[PDB]
Amino acid sequence: DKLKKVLDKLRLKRKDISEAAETVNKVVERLLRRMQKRESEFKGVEQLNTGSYYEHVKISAPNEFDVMFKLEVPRIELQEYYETGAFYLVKFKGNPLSHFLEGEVLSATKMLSKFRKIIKEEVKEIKDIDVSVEKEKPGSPAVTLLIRNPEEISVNIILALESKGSWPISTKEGLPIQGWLGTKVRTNLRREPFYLVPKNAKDGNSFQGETWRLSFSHTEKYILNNHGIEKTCCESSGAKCCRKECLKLMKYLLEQLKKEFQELDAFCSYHVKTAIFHMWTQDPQDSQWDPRNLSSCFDKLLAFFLECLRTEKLDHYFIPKFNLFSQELIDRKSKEFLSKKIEYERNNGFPIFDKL
Amino acid sequence: KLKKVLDKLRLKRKDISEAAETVNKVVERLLRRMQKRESEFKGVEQLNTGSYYEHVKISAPNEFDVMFKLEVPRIELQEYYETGAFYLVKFPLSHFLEGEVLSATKMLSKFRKIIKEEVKEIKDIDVSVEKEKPGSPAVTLLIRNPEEISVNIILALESKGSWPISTKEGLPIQGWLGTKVRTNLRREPFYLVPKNAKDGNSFQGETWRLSFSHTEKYILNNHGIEKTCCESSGAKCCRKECLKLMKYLLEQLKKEFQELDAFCSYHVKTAIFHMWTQDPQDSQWDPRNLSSCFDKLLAFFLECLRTEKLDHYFIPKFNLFSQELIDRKSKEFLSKKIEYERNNGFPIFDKL
DNA sequence: ATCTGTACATGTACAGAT
DNA sequence: ATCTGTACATGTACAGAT
DNA sequence: ATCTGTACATGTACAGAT
DNA sequence: ATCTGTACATGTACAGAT
Ligand SMILES: Nc1nc2c(ncn2[C@@H]2O[C@H](COP(=O)(O)OP(=O)(O)OP(=O)(O)O)[C@@H](O)[C@H]2O)c(=O)[nH]1
Ligand SMILES: Nc1nc2c(ncn2[C@@H]2O[C@H](COP(=O)(O)OP(=O)(O)OP(=O)(O)O)[C@@H](O)[C@H]2O)c(=O)[nH]1
Ligand SMILES: Nc1nc2c(ncn2[C@@H]2O[C@H](COP(=O)(O)OP(=O)(O)OP(=O)(O)O)[C@@H](O)[C@H]2O)c(=O)[nH]1
Ligand SMILES: Nc1nc2c(ncn2[C@@H]2O[C@H](COP(=O)(O)OP(=O)(O)OP(=O)(O)O)[C@@H](O)[C@H]2O)c(=O)[nH]1
Ligand SMILES: [Mg+2]
Ligand SMILES: [Mg+2]
Ligand SMILES: [Zn+2]
Ligand SMILES: [Zn+2]
Repeated sequence: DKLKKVLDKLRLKRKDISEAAETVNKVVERLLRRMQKRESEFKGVEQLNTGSYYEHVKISAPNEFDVMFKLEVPRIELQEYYETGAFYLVKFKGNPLSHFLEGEVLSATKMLSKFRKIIKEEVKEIKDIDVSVEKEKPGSPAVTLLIRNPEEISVNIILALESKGSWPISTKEGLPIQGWLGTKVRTNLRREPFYLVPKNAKDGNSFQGETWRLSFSHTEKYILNNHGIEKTCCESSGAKCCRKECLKLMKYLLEQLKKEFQELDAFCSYHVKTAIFHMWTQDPQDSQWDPRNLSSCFDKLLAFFLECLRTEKLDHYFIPKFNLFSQELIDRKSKEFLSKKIEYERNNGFPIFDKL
Repeated sequence: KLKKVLDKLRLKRKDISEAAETVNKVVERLLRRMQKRESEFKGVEQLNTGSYYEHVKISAPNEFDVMFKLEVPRIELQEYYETGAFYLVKFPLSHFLEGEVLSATKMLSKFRKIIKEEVKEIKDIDVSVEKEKPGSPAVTLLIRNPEEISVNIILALESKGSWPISTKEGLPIQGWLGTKVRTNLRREPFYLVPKNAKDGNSFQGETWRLSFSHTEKYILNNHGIEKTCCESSGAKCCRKECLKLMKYLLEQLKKEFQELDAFCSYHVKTAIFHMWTQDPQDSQWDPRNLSSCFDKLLAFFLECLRTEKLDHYFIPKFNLFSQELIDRKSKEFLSKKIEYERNNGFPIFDKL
């Protein structure tokens, strides 16, 4: 109860899912077409639907869709950027990517800028949908579309490189799903390709325009939809669990707080997604996520997340040495501020869940 | 106890390597011949199946099952007399047709002639082609490493369509392995093998039988309700050991008594599939409860015998214990001999 | 004449709707 | 509890290309 | 189209620990 | 007696090269 009513509020409506997906699929399909037309450099790119809507943890409204446009790049050499584990330079062995080359090195911002120019041109030609292109955001690997379905919808077209080689060594000790999803699943997932998206920092740091960042959105999608230690978890002949509902409630808490308070700008939903992947590793049994224990299940996730904030440690699930909560990324000011806001909501009935 | 019997049944690492190097030598050479030649089975691929590749072979690595699978599009199927598993096939292979009917006997016999020719050319291994068992879908090789090793080479057609409607209700794993696993498995191809021998009551020679050896192998190696069952970071179960004990009990009874000729290890494999479905939780197969697990398997197999009903796990209407397949007499004999061993501490488990 | 990238045809898990 | 729209994986048809 | 290279599942074999 | 850790061995998926 009580948290069940919040989830009722957060539950997406099928009427809205239809209207939104109808428009979104028309726009995405046309953009994917134009990428294959001509001697375009992005010929061959394939679509991958990712993120919370395709993991079924989108909340409130179907107003934001992530879609990777992924391009296989056969012979590629990687160079780690300053032992960060997550950031790389790409290098190469006629070739469509040549215009973005900078002496062996693939420029991310050069690729993205031409990707984006092509997108904007195609968008000019959509005459039956109110759709434009958001101004570029620092740090975004995406070209974001703003659709007015009347209702506002964002579509993030994420540009990605696809390598089918084995994953970079910095992930060797990531994905610690052995006690939970098991060794066969882990091995099979690491047989899948890995992905590189533009870092696009705009900070002024050296190599800024040529650094890429690993993405595991496809793996995360598989894990969200195959999340139980039992194969029948949340299936029609198995037992429902509350894992996704805890992720929804945590996402909602952060979203509500983030739109009230500018102090929380450095925080994003990927921080809560990473924290709950750790909780799912720490508590692997499906019975540690009984729907009847939704309150304490949510409560123990808060407690884990507060400890991550207090101790300033939230390791990337796929790249253990990459701390999303380091000082270099988020001030202790920000963290103590969110720690107190969460602490407050937790001990006063979650008044922010009733906001708006 | 049963632990001690399981130590006996366990294969030796040295034996596995000595047997497999020889077997792989012959098999690659045979698979090469169907391939690098202008043969009508150009295309076949190797599919290793059965107990050795499922890690439930017992006593010795002395029998190997290999599918040579050949893809065929269109391949319209017609069911044989509502039996479920038996079909005629319709429409390189035109040499084996009759009246738009693909004759299993005619394709097997050329398949067999090919293998015999290639076997005559192997001069580095003592290997011969066993006399054909009429019906049987296999061409069987006998190898004397020095040890005797059978290699059954099973001709199969591979089809990519929806599985035939007689399986629609089979593979009832939804509460054990789940719906996603079942749907994924039924997205795999299905196989037909040239199993014949209906004495001489005709249609005999053009019949094929459905094979699910590929699905069974996936199940054997992905058998828990938890994904970690028998993995290095999960808990061991005793499901496979129970299958081994049951196989050995029938193996030992069949050596003794010719009354049990109609019985085969597949009857045991089918029965334990049903019991794994009845008892899906991994905790119902705890290693510490090996005995009661073996016993409840015994009691289910006896119930199958008593009721004369052991449905094909993939084809529910096909009763492997029908009066037409196994005489009522044979099933009461097997009942009495199993009840005997059970009630006396399994003496046959001691004898050599 | 034959070949094939594109898209339709089929089936079902997920989860919202009634 | 059943009915149902979307997403998605795989099998296959054929208009347009060679 | 074929075949090697790699990674890790699944097994057995045995000493040291429990 | 059983459990545990390391070593030893085959099977099998698939990327990448030719
Ligand atoms: N490695 C890495 N991945 C990120 C990061 N931020 C976002 N992602 C990925 O981006 C995808 C979508 O990002 P978001 O739109 O912000 O959040 P979401 O998962 O779609 O959830 P919603 O906010 O409800 O849309 C996820 O599938 C993540 O895998 C990051 O900082 N590092
Ligand atoms: N598939 C996929 N989508 C991503 C990934 N990273 C980001 N996105 C999407 O792109 C949008 C902006 O990208 P970010 O890099 O996360 O934005 P940012 O500038 O770093 O700022 P914050 O999200 O607050 O950390 C997000 O809302 C996601 O929807 C990724 O790694 N994979
Ligand atoms: N559908 C079906 N499959 C069969 C039948 N008999 C044998 N098989 C299949 O053939 C494979 C090998 O058969 P066998 O060598 O007789 O037995 P096994 O499973 O390998 O076990 P062992 O007796 O120890 O060698 C099995 O995995 C079965 O899938 C049958 O009568 N019907
Ligand atoms: N992989 C695989 N091997 C099979 C299959 N069917 C038969 N075999 C092999 O062929 C051998 C003999 O075939 P059986 O199914 O026993 O048929 P049979 O030899 O005509 O004699 P019966 O058992 O009396 O019907 C088995 O021991 C298996 O090794 C199958 O469907 N898949
Ligand atoms: Mg989303
Ligand atoms: Mg066998
Ligand atoms: Zn669940
Ligand atoms: Zn197990």
